[PDB]
Amino acid sequence: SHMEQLKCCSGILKEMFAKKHAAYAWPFYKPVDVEALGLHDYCDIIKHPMDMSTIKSKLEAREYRDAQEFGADVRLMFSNCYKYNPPDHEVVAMARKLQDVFEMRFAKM
Ligand SMILES: Cc1[nH]c(-c2cc(NS(C)(=O)=O)ccc2Oc2ccccc2)c2c1C(=O)CCC2
Repeated sequence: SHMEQLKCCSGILKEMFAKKHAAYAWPFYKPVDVEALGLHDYCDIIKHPMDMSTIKSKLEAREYRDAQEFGADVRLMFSNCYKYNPPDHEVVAMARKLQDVFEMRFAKM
């Protein structure tokens, strides 16, 4: 059942948004604000920006064919972060902590 699969995907995303993970998850809640952050090269380096709010909208709208399409967007959000930033960046360590939460829940769904 794909209704079942996406209920699980919604629960995973809702947990990623929960207070327990907020110390490291907050930079991923919304699209990267390139203008406010002065990252004028970001839209040239990152061809497909992704964030948790965009993913939530797609889940609500039922735009993912399966859990695999949901997973690929979550992993695109993390890969954009690892691609754009130096490996020692504070945001990369935050992306890794959030990805630890996602990979465990997603594998056990
Ligand atoms: C280069 C970069 N900076 C930000 C960032 C986004 C916001 N708020 S926002 C969502 O844009 O509304 C605020 C501050 C930010 O910088 C940080 C965040 C934490 C630690 C150090 C710098 C992100 C980012 C990414 O690569 C992806 C994830 C978010």
